[PDB]
Amino acid sequence: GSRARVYAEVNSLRSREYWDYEAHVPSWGNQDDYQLVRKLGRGKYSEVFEAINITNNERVVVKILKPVKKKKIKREVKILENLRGGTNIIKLIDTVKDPVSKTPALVFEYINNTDFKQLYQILTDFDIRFYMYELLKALDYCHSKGIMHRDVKPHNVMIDHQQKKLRLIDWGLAEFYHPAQEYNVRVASRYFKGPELLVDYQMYDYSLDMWSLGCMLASMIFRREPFFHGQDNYDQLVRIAKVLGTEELYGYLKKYHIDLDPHFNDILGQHSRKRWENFIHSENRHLVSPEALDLLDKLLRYDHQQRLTAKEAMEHPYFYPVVKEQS
Ligand SMILES: Brc1c(Br)c(Br)c2[nH]nnc2c1Br
Repeated sequence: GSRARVYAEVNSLRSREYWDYEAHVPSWGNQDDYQLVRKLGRGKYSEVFEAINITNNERVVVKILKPVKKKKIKREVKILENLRGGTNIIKLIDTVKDPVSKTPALVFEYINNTDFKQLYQILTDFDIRFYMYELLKALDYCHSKGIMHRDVKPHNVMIDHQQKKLRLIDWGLAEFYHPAQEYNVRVASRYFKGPELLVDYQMYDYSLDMWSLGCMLASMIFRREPFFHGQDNYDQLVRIAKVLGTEELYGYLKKYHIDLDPHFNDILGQHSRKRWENFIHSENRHLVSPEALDLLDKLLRYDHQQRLTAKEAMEHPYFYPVVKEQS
């Protein structure tokens, strides 16, 4: 068994209504107040548009939900309402429906995002510290609210680099944490999946998000994006093990008595744990410091229990320059 080191019982200590999303009854407003102006993208579950509220000229983002079990809509809506006002969490402005078709949509505050592929190649050392600190605020907040995001990745971290605004978006995979609950491991993008997911360990917690965070930090300070670039879920764990080491993986599996899919036997090979300094070269040296590597080493660990919490990460000396500037 395993449980979170922080906020483990927080949902059990709240009213059932807080976490019992199947019982939640959203108030669905009228989508006709919104004029769609540009398609921003599309996923399995939704289509996203930039829009204008015609009643007050507010620019927003509208996510129109594709056919799904209502349970998942209720989950995302209840999570977003529980996270209301949370630091650097995308603001849900309203839950609306087409008044005729009854197709639901979520209305979010607009962020003028800088494409991450471009942004990440121009970040300074301070920029990385700043944005990572701001992202950690969002994760600490949602964890404190009993919620795992489960899809942390660059595409889900909107950054307006001109106004220095960051928002964690795309809460459709997020769940409530309950001790001892077994969760679906089919969450997160491949490159950001924690080892626990890749070895089919279902008793995971908020610390999954801290692995994904760590992957982002590595990509930023080392300028290798994504940092662990697997070709499929099996290869993803191999890519991790080539850095963190295979004997170290087996120690993790043994501690938690994790059964390893035997297809891994033919592909993991034998790999030493690598020094993080091995990733430094002239193109990234100005982004890497002893403090950055110490932090990264404490995030990208197999053992989910031993990863820093979001709060512990925010307390790390790597962020002292940001704290100073904010004070
Ligand atoms: Br919510 C949201 C917001 Br806000 C912005 Br901006 C987006 N850009 N692409 N996809 C986006 C989503 Br989903």
